[PDB]
Amino acid sequence: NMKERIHEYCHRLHLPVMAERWSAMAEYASTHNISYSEFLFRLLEAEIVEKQARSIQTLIKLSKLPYRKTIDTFDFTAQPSVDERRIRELLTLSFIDRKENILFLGPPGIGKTHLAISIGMEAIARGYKTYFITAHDLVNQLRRADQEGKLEKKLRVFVKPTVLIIDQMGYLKLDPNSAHYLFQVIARRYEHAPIILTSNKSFGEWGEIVGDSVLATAMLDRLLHHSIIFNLKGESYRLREKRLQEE
Amino acid sequence: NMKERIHEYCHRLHLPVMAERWSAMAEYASTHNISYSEFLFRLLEAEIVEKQARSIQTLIKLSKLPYRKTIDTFDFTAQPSVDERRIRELLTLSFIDRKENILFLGPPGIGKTHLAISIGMEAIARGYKTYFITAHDLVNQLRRADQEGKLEKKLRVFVKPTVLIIDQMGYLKLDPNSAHYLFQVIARRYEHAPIILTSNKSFGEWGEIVGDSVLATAMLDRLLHHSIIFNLKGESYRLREKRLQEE
DNA sequence: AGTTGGCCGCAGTGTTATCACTCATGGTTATGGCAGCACTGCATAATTCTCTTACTGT
Ligand SMILES: Nc1ncnc2c1ncn2[C@@H]1O[C@H](COP(=O)(O)OP(=O)(O)OP(=O)(O)O)[C@@H](O)[C@H]1O
Ligand SMILES: Nc1ncnc2c1ncn2[C@@H]1O[C@H](COP(=O)(O)OP(=O)(O)O)[C@@H](O)[C@H]1O
Ligand SMILES: [Mg+2]
Repeated sequence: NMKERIHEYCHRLHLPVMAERWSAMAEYASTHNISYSEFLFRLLEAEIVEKQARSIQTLIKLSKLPYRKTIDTFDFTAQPSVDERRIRELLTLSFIDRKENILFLGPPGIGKTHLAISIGMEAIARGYKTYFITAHDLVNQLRRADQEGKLEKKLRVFVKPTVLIIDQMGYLKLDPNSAHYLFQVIARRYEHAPIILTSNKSFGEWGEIVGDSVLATAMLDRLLHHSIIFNLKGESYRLREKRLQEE
Repeated sequence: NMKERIHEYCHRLHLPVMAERWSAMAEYASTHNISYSEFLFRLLEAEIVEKQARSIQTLIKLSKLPYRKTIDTFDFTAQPSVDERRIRELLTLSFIDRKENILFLGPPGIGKTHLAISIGMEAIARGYKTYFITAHDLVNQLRRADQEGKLEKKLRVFVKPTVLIIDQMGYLKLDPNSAHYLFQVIARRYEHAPIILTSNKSFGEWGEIVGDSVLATAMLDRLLHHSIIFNLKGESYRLREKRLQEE
C-alpha cells in the first residue's frame, strides 16, 4: 500500500515522530484544508522539537552537572546580597560572546554552585556544550592522563566544552604538580571559551592553595583578564533550611 | 533412587535447608492435603528466610562494629533529657529515605556509641549495609590510601555503605592536613546516604580538632543541613549512675 | 695410488689521485589519508558474596 512505505521511509530517514505527528497533521489539514507548505512546516517543526528535546537530554547527560536545577527554583529574597540584574544578564549568555570568566566567591551555603549549575543548564539548553568538574577531580584525572601518556586527550576533553565549570576550588589543597596541571587547562582556555568557577577563598590564598605564589599569580591573571566576579555574602541556606524545618 | 537424587540436586542448586526439610514438608502436606503450589511456596519461603538470616549474619560481620548492642538494653529513665519517642521513630529507619544525618552529642560514657550501634543494627537487620569507623581512623586509612595512590577505592568503600557510623570524632587529632579526607567523605555522602555521628565535643571545637576553621565550617554546614541532632545531658552511666542510685 | 703441503702463478685488495653521478634542499601546487566526533557492543577487570582456611595458645 502507501502508508507502510511512508512509515518505512520516515524511519529510514530517522523521522518517526514526524511520521506520527504527520498523520495527525494530515487529519488536521483534511479538517481545515491546510496548505501543503504549512503542513510540512508542522511536520518538520515538531520533529525539531522532539529531536532538540532528546538532544538536550543527552547533552545534559554528557555534561557532569550534578543536577538539573533552573533559576526558577531559586529565590533572591532569601539572598539580599545578590542582584537579579547581573544574574539574568549572565543568563543572556553575553559572556560566551565576550569570553568572560565568571567567578563566584563567598562562604559556604550561599548558593553560588546553584547559580553556576543553573547557568550551565541554560548553556546546555541553548545547544552550547557544557562540562562540569571539580578542581580536585580535574587535577586527579589530568595527573592520571599524564601518567598514561594520554594527557592531550584529557586536555582536549576539558578544553573542547564551550562552557567549562570548575567547582569546589579551595576547600581541598593542591600540590605544585596539581598547580601546573590546572595551569595547563587555564592556558588552553585563556581566550578560547569562558570558564565558570566557584570558590570560598580570596585570590591571595590561592598561593597557599596551589603551593606556588607565581603559578597562582599567573593563573589569576589569565582567569581575571576577562572576568566578572560575584563576591556574595549571607547566611548559609543549609542552616536556614534546617532552622525552618526545626520550626 | 529418587531421595538421593533429590538431595544431590538440592545441593547442586544451593538449597541446603530445602534438602534437609523436603521430606518433612512433603509429609506435612500429605497429612493436610496441602496444594502443590502451597508446598512449593513453603519450601521456597523457608529457604528464603534462612538465606536472609545468613545474609544478615554476613552484613553484621562486615559492619566492623566493636560489639553488638540494641535498644533493648537501654534505659531511657537514666536519660530523661531527650525524648524517647524520637529514638523509637528513628528505629523505623525513615531517615534512610530522607538521607538525614543522626548526631549524638554528650559527655563521655553517656551511651552515645550504644545508641549509634543499636540504630546501625536495626539498619543491618532490614538489609541495608552499614560500616562502623572512628573518624580519626577513617582519616588515617584515607591518608594511607592516598599515599599509595589508590584513594578512590577506599573512598568508594566509605561512601557506598547506606549507613556510616563515624564515632570518636574528637578522641584523637591527626595532622590537620588530613582533614580534607573527612571533608571528602562527608561531601561525597552528602544528599546521598545518612551518616551516624557520635562525639563529646561541641560544634565549635571542630576547627581546633581538624586544625582548620573554614574546612570544619563547611563540613558542619553539609553534615547539619539534613540531620536530627540529639544532645544528651547527664553523667557517665557506668560510674555516676550506679553511685547515685545505690544510695 | 691418494692426500696434503709447498711453490708458483694469478687475482684481488688497498691507497692516492682524479672524475662523474646522485642525492638533498628549497619553493610551489595538488591530492589523499588520517583524525575527530558520535553511537554501540564486547570483554576484561574489579567488586561483591559466600565458604573455607589459617594462626596461635591453652
Ligand atoms: N537563596 C536561595 N534560595 C533557594 N535555595 C538556595 C538559596 N541559596 C542557597 N540555596 C540552596 O542551597 C543549596 C546549596 O547551594 P550551593 O551548593 O550553591 O552552595 P555553596 O555556597 O556554593 O556551597 P559550598 O561552598 O559548600 O560549595 C542548594 O540546594 C541551593 O538550592
Ligand atoms: N542509658 C544507658 N543505658 C544502658 N547502658 C548504658 C547507658 N549509657 C551507657 N551505658 C553503658 O555504657 C557503655 C556505653 O558508653 P559509650 O556511650 O560508648 O561512651 P563513649 O561514647 O564515651 O564511648 C555501654 O557498655 C553501655 O552498656
Ligand atoms: Mg557548592
